[PDB]
Amino acid sequence: EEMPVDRILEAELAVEDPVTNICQAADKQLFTLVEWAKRIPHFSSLPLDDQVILLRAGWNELLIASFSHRSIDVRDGILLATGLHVHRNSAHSAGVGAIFDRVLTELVSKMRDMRMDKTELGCLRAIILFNPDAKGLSNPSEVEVLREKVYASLETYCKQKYPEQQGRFAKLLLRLPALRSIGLKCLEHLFFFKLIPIDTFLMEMLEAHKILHRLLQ
Amino acid sequence: VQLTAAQELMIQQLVAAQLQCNKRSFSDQPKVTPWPLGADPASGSASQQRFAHFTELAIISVQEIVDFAKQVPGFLQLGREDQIALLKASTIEIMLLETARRYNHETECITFLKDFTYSKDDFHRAGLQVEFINPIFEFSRAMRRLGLDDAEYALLIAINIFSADRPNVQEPGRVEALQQPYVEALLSYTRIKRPQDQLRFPRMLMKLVSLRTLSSVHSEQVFALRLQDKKLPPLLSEIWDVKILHRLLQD
Ligand SMILES: COc1ncc(F)c(N2Cc3cn(-c4cccc(S(C)(=O)=O)c4)nc3[C@H]2C(C)C)n1
Repeated sequence: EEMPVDRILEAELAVEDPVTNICQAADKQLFTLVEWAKRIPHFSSLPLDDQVILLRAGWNELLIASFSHRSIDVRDGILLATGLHVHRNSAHSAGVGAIFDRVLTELVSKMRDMRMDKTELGCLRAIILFNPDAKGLSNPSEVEVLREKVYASLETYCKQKYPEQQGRFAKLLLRLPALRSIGLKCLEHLFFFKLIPIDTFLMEMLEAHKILHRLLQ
Repeated sequence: VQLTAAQELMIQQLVAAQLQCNKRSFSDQPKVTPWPLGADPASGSASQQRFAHFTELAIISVQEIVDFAKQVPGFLQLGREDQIALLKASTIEIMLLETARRYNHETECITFLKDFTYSKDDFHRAGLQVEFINPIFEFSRAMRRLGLDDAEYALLIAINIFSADRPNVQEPGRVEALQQPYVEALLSYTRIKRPQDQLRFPRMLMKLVSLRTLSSVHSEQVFALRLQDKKLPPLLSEIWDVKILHRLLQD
């Protein structure tokens, strides 16, 4: 494959008060996320301004996807990269309970019940990353083509590792709309935190970009 | 690999359901406040008219959409509050699919009902903002590029309706269960229609993702309407948070 799922799996493995703790874990992971993106096939071949754009457009859904999968074996909560847990009760006391439940229902639970493996996650995240609809892109077709290769690698993987599950490929993709809506709603909360104990890279990501550029060079 | 008889017939049912619904919506063409012609009078009332016109078109869409859902196998076998939760969330999305379906790349125009043709700028004259109008036409273009036929559209619309992650859905397990045969059918149909083009299916599913964003952009449009004191009719206010819908189902 020109988008080999092995290389994508390598990239996921190569990276191993509620509201504050979430922002703090988010800042931490933004650093990691750049190293993750660099190890996805062809990402770094793209123009540098396009690499920036794609990460700016994707980071939020990308971090949510990964902390969701990371939380598969947790009960009624999520596991942050800081190592700290967040449980329903906290989330609700903090006025963040509605979106919290949606994450558990639409992602964590679904991932668990499917046994969504680490390759399949990787492919979904690479699909999210390579978003031709991100604004400002020099060559959007270039990015659409990369996205499409992930479609193809992924489906093949699914037919080969899970042949008895004919609906598996689609089951994975149909997580993406729910993710998008959930992501929009999380962005909202992050914007509110900003209008009221916040860190430096995260801050950069919420403004309308020097740390990001540095980091990719 | 192969298309079951039950599947063939369901797709037929869906395509039928659509066309029937468009012929009913054409009945309502002289019903609609005419689009003002000639130079606008000083009173300002040609704005108000354009906006009333567009709005009456949407209403007809909502009606068309409800009539369509009712004909989708399974939809009526759901609880009435779920029917509503589903049609509320998905109306704007389906509205946007239909819009794209009625787009013409050569005139860069959109045709509503039989022969009401509107450009980007007509959309602006009718009170919608560029932050909304542009995405609508970017979406139309992307959709045109895909070349969907009437069956692919009908299926994708049904799949859209049976999204279990909508707000206030009380029986989500049932909704995914309903959705799943429609996804299965679309897989088969597309794979028989165009076997050389294996990417058609996921490309299509990814439009469901796009529509979530556009829904959002449409909330931004509602924001700006209230900021400009443009007031939507009851049915649209009901459906976009700004009784009836229940009645439309009950008929
Ligand atoms: C922000 O929400 C909003 N506010 C005011 C509007 F006038 C509006 N319209 C006016 C309209 C007509 N339709 C519409 C769509 C398919 C088919 C038809 S039909 C039945 O006349 O062919 C109308 N959809 C809309 C929506 C929008 C997506 C352009 N939307």
